[PDB]
Amino acid sequence: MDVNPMLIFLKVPVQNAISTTFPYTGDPPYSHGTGTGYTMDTVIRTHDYSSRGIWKTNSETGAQQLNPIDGPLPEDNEPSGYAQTDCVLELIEGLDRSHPGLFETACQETIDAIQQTRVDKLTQGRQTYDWTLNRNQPAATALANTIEVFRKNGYKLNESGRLIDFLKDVLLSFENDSMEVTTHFQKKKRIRDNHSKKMITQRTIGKKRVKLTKKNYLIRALTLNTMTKDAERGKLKRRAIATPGMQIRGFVYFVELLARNICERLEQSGLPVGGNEKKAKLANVIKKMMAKSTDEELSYTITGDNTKWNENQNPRIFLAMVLRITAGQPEWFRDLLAVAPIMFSNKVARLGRGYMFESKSMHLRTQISAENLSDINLRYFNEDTKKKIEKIRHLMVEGTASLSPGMMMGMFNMLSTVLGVSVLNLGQREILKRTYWWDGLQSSDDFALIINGHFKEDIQQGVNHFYRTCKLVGINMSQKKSYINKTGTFEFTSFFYRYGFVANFSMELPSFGVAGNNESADMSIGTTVIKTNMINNDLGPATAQMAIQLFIKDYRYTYRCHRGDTNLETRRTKSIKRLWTETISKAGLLVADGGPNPYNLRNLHIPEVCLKWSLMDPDYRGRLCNPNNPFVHHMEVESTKSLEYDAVATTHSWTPKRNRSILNTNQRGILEDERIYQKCCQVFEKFFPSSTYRRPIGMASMLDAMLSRARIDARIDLESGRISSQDFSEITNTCKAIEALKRQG
Amino acid sequence: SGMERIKELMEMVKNSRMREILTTTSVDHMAVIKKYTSGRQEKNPALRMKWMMAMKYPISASSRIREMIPEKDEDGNTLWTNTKDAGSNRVLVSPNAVTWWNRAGPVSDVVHYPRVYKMYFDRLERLTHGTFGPVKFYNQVKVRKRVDINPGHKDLTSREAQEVIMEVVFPNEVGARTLSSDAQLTITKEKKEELKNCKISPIMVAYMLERELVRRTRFLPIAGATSSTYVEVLHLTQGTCWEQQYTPGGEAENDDLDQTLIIASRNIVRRSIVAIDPLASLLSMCHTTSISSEPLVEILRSNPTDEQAVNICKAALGIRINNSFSFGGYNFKRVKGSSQRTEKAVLTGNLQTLTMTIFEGYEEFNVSGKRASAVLKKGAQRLIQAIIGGRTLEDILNLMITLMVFSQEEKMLKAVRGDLNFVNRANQRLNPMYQLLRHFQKDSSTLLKNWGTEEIDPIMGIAGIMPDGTINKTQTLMGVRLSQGGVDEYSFNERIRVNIDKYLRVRNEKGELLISPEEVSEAQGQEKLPINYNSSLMWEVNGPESILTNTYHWIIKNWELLKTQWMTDPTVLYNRIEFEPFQTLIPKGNRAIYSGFTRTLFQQMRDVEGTFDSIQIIKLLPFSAHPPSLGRTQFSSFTLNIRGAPLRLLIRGNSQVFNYNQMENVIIVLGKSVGSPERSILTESSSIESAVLRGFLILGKANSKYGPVLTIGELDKLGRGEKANVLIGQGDTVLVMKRK
Amino acid sequence: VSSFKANGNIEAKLGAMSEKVNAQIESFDPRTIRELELPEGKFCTQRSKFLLMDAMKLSVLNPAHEGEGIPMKDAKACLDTFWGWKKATIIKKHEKGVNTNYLMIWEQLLESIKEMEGKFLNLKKTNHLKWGLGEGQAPEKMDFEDCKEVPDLFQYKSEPPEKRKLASWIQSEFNKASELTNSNWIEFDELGNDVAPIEHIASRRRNFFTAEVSQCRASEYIMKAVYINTALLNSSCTAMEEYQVIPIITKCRDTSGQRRTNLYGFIIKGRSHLRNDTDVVNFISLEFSLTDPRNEIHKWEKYCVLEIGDMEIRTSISTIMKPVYLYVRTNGTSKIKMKWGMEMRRCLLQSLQQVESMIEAESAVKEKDMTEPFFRNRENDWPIGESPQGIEKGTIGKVCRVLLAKSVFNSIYASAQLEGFSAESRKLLLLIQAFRDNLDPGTFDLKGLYEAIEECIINDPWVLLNASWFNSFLKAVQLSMG
RNA sequence: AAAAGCAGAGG
RNA sequence: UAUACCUCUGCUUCUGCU
RNA sequence: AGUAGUAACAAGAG
Ligand SMILES: O=c1ccn([C@@H]2O[C@H](COP(=O)(O)NP(=O)(O)OP(=O)(O)O)[C@@H](O)[C@H]2O)c(=O)[nH]1
Ligand SMILES: [Mg+2]
Ligand SMILES: [Mg+2]
Ligand SMILES: [Mg+2]
Repeated sequence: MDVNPMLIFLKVPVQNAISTTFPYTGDPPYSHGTGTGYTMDTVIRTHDYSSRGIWKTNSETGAQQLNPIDGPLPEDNEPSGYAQTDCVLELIEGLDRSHPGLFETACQETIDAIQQTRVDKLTQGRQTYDWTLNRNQPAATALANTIEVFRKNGYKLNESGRLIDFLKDVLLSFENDSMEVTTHFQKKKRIRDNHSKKMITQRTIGKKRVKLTKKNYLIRALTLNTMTKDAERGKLKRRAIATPGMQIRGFVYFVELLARNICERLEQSGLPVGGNEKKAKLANVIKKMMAKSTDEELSYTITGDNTKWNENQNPRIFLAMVLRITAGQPEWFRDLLAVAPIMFSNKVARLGRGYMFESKSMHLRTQISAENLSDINLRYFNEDTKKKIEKIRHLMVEGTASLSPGMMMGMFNMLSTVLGVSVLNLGQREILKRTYWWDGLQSSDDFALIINGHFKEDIQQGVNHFYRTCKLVGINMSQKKSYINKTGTFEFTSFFYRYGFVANFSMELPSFGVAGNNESADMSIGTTVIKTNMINNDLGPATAQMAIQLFIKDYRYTYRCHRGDTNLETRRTKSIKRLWTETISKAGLLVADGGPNPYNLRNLHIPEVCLKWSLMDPDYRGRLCNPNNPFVHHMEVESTKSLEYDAVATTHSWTPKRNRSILNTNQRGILEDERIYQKCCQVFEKFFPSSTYRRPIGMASMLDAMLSRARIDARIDLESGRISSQDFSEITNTCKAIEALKRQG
Repeated sequence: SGMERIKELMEMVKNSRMREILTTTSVDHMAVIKKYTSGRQEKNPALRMKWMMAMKYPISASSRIREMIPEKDEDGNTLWTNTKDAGSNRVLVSPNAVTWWNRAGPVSDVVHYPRVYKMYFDRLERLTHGTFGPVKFYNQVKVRKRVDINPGHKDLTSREAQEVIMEVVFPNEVGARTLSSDAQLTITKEKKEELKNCKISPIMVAYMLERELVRRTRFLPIAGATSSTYVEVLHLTQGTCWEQQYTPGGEAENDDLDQTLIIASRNIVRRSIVAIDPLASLLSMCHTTSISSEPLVEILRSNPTDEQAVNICKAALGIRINNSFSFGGYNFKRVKGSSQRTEKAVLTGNLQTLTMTIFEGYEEFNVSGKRASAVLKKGAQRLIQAIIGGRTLEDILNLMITLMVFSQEEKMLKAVRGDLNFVNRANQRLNPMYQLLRHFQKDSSTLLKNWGTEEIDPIMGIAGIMPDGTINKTQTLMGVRLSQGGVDEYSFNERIRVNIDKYLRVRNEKGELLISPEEVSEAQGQEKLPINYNSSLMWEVNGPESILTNTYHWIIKNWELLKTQWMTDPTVLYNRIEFEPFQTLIPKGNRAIYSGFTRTLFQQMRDVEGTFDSIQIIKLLPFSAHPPSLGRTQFSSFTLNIRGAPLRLLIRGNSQVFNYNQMENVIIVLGKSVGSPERSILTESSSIESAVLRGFLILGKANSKYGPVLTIGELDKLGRGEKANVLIGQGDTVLVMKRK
Repeated sequence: VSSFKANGNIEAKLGAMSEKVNAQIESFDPRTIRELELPEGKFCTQRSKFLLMDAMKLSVLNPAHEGEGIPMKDAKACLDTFWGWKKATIIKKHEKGVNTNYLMIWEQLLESIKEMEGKFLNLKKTNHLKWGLGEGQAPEKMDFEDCKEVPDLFQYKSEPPEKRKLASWIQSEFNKASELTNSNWIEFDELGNDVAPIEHIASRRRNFFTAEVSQCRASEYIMKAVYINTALLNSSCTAMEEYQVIPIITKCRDTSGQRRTNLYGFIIKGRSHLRNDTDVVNFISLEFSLTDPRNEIHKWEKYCVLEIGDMEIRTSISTIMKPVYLYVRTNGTSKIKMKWGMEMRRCLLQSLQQVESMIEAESAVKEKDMTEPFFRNRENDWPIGESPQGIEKGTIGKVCRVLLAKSVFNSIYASAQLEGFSAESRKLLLLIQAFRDNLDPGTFDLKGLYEAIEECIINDPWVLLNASWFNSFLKAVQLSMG
């Protein structure tokens, strides 16, 4: 008998057994190599869908920019980027007219948040294109290098600690003709490896001074570094993602904050809510949309997705939307909120790392960069890369490629949600006054669209009307990945509604494992993951008990901390058995110390050091929760082998070893400033205790804050009986000598 | 004493690079240079922990451990090695050093774990002394609500608790921020009294106070109790198909117990009005009911909560009534006049559509609580007079603001400035009166400026307040007089003995009608503590959707006997008490005409032979449980009230409420399956439909031989033998025949 | 934009646009849609990291030697119970590979197993082992600036995978994987005391689940893959240069309660200096087997099979003597594949959740726990297979083992073809579901949907089997309306 | 009715 | 020259290694 | 060779 699991769907409905259709127990698809081909394919598709637009050369950058807005109306069912701006403005105007007072309150919220916001809000990003280094750096170091290059020129407004002064300096920086940066460079030499007896190359990374020209800095400030996306499920082919830099992220933050304030107060946006709040909002607006319909009306639902969404939007459409939303607002508000579509319309896309080129008479491989792909003769590339370089060659501006149309992968998620919500809003029956009307939800590009009509032909006309109205604004519904059915069952952002949102346990299956922090945090994470999946994702009681057993097995085999009655032989077996045999109450030992599992379905919310506190030996809990714990960090005793505070952490809260080494690469030239910065933060925190708890606020230099703090604390210690007058004179003389060293260096 | 850190700073200021960083980087830019990295970062720490435990030393620790842990074990294992390049304050540590510290380390008699993690020990004490009841299996109906995972201080909000935490732990590090409340000052004094000479680090003290005082809320799918001691064990008490009875270890909170008392009493009253004897059903339901495993009839004896549904339960028991309610922190002792509630649609001042319940009728009030007192005459959407008194200047204005919001005119509703949402971020219906109250209690200028002025006769016993605040005895507001003594207290704490009758209307010993069952709010909120109506009049879990699914489940699983009652002697079938909590979701006007429509459909299905559809009996049978009317109309749906929103149940076919899937052969009610009727459906399902229209038989699809199409209410111009087409619903076109 | 007044612009450009821009709803009916187009070509090859249905274990019962737990000691104790070692002779050649290298690799392996004095075994860097592990098959990576004068510097080629054909062995592997055994392969850990009533109910249901799921053959493949990936990860990260020998060893308990150590073969680790997460550590797998490769040779394209022994095999009527082969091949893995292979035990979480929901969805309707009626009243409720008679229905334990084996093979045969196929065929399953709900479904481009589904069915045996399964389910749905 | 980091998922 | 943006959920409060 | 799959690993920047 040939076994077929999908015949299970002959009895169980597909949404009830949907977790079988998610093969999420194997490895996800990774890429191997460069994302240069995916970047080239994104650029080629982006200029393919907008090819009938206006070609014009930018006077500042020189890039061949393509202008598809107000272009010819589409003639086929393909992707099209030709968006009509009067249609976009009519949609934003009708969105305002249906929701009165919304735009003014959102704009006033954003005006009040503009003056509050500091520069460090930009340090909450992951990996940023450092235009100073032409690489990816973390966003804090990218902002730090940007602010250092800015203040090394005559651009010091960001010293006032506000985001908007940094944005004033950003827009003023394009006027500088000869912006000067500090870059990295390697010094290679050949030395012999000793453990393998091979001659290899030793790269030492250093610093270097180089000056950018005006047009080169304008290219690097508009550059979106492109990489390939790893571990994406559900796709056969890979795709490219892009990261912008510090010149653009502040403006995109303010535009997305304004659009977030808009999207929070729209019934038809799935953003920014998420999880159970999203499911509650979706079921409530489904109930409201089915309350708006009558008995005679049909009701269908489009389980929709839009094809090639981010390359078929436009920054010019977003400029029109920003200027129509902020109508009646101040002019500095309109200019500051309109910077970001202008920075996205003149943008430029760095291709990748290049390609690997293979020789056979020399038996060699090498990496020729993406900025060197225009030097190689075309007979060396394979046919697809040859076609891509032929289709892309006229767009190259200093290794990057001109990319005037399209968003390039999701930097305007809420503004795109507003643009889709306007087309959802146009289908009101008092606006349309037709034989059909529609309403729906929209996250960014996904939409559920409930269309009502008196007959099925009116549903067809409503589908056509919605599809053409989306075509007029640059939104192309995927005819492959979308489908329609009667209302009561749909899918929206992998939430499978079947008269109510069913669960999907498999999607949260990669959370079920040992997290890998230390022995205590992993135990809390594993028990809490089982707990929250029992709460939210309909994990059964028996399966949760089996998940406790599987996590205890994985935890013991990971940390080599099996019990004392087991005979497995690890590095820790003799020490754990010595702790096991000498302990009277073995039920109070932690799982990381050979103890038994205390956990069942009722005590998942109680930590393990708490669940076993009554069963511990007094010597064992005096050793485990010892105040002078050497595995954790101790504070220093402030102004109340020096004095420390007592550590409340256990011995299983240790720090795992980190490795930052790069193969054959010495990095003592660029890892030094990080060490000096951490030394400066550590000497600051001895004067200000709360700086670890809540990040401090100020505009004066750290030396002046620390010297004023030392002076006033010496005076309060003098006039409260906690210091002598000789100590007070010593501290004030020291602060005066430091003040003599802050100027007379 | 503070002399070592200044010498550290003088040593770090002589290095010129460090001096440049200390002099050029401000305190706001030190947030940026704190997260500055340069080297390669490592993804996927799970796999790195999977392989790094194979190494001898996967743990890094401070260099002091060279003096607190020996280099070798008894068994010869090396416990640590120094790192290669010297100068670093780190060494590499084996996990055998951890096990050696746990078996032969120094033993300290003081441990800060039970104090810092007091919350988890309180959860453990709640679980250990917790009682477990049986496990029941039925269809859960969970609602994703915002609940407290941390209850916080009752006197503090999260912002005020963070103010208190920054005042207790870091008193020199608050900025230009002062404490506002007396609660914040008292909790700061108490927490400074406890945490003085504390050896715990200030950050750990801050997080201990943060898990004590700060309220945290999450959106969770809740069935039943939403208190913070029933949400902590939410994985244990509820599942997808089962309910685990549980009572924690301790006392129930009073501010939770009063609320679930109100909700329990509202459900008992609203179920009681539908019954044959509302008084006997209320007395049968009130004794078996237990809130948090404590009986209801002995909580009502001692609870001082005064509310129009709690009072009917108390007047049926024999407990003295304080005939009042609460609104905005003030008790409203209504003296004269009886109003009645009606749902209306009100356009607001922010052009916002809003649907409320306004009370039509004349009333007179005696408002008073905790700082002030006022006597109020008020009709339908009108604030006549308000002789407001009190004990300060601000408190009489606060009571004036509260009474102007309570008036519910057309003037305060068109006086809103700014935004005021009446749905939440998850589009859940916020209460409109408290929304307007919290609006007009912070920004109150445009209400007073639109309130205007009125000329009053300058006689004593009445003063006046201007629309700014300067007291004049000639010009006042439009109703706002200042009482020079207020109203007399010591008669608002006085409780009243009361009579009650069969239909739950409360009278005093004089005879003035205090409470009616119509005054009881038909708001469906869910409780903080679990309520167990141990009755044959209420299902297991209450709420509207649970009533729907439990009623349809009971009809489906008893269909073999209910079908036999339907076929012969049906007048005993409709009056069954299991259909009686279903009627609480139909609004009161439609119940008689829905039952008349349903009984006419069932009689036509009996008389027209062969037209049997059991799904059409199951779907409409809980609507026939009301003494009908005779009004010959034509319904295309039956509207029910669920969570403050209507839901339409179509007479023909499937809907969002009641679907019948031929795939699973299962009837789905509100996303939950309630079973197959008897798997006896193949003998049914003919062509002609009988229980859709009142007097007409559906004969297949439409026809062009029989004239143009119609709508539902265009059939009175038809005769016995005239056949026509009807656009019945859901895009269908059917042929329609009249009977003789 | 500040002074824009809408003058009916959208209706104007709706009239001005062409009527070749539309979304025509075409009605969906599964009695009219075609089946998925499986590719054509050569048959599909086994690509797993170990033999599944054909592997043979030398087993010892209740080990009590000097190294009861140490890997190579248990390997030596299991090899000592086989005395049929004859000379190695190749009986099935690897076509693209030097087969005498595989012969000399097994000879060097067995001889160093003989002279093994220690707990570990590192093989010697010989020429045939350096071929079988690929030491030297990389071109030396240079910097472009130092090799600007190379004439033959062409590129790396980016051919797609070649379209293979559905061979019948992968259905046989899934058949043998969903069957019970005479052992217990998962040996769980302890819980706390079941104090709450729901913990008694959960423990009763978990005992049923453990009885049905610990003796399945997919649990044996779970333990083999978890052990192999664990030992390979530890050896790859701690023995980077050395050619470490890793024996495939699992530990089971029989249903009579006695322990057993099974040896399935050996894995010679290669050089492993992995820096990425997709960098491939090469190894050589040598697994004992009894199945002749010359009967289903298309399955064994990458294998060199050399007959290495004899064993007296007992049978149901009498007792015979069979030869013993050794499937040798070069294989490779990465840190991501070893990471996701060490975590194969969550396949138990993927199946046992679903079956539990199948009980719970009944338990809410029956107003009772339906665990014991599902596991004892064997009424054959769920359809899980296709026989020549009709469609075969199994019980909830059979469904539990089938869903276990499906998750296990999703983890063994993980590929981007599987991800794309499942994501694109989920939509077709939802359209068929919407049809069976009488919810009147309809697409706009069904040809593009079929083209996107069939784009992923290329060469993977599991994905080809899943497409065949989809076609069988579609034919069952079409027969259900007859 | 009333701070940041890491991990996982989704888009 | 290499893991983007946004959102939700969960945990933790980190001192910095050829 | 093998892993693999639109470009790589098969040690010498992750
Ligand atoms: O990882 C992600 C996924 C999605 N997105 C954003 O979400 C949008 C829709 O995500 P998508 O998955 O639909 N991809 P799309 O670009 O529409 O092409 P297609 O597969 O043909 O539908 C994308 O266009 C991005 O803007 C991201 O930014 N990052
Ligand atoms: Mg898309
Ligand atoms: Mg979608
Ligand atoms: Mg999408």
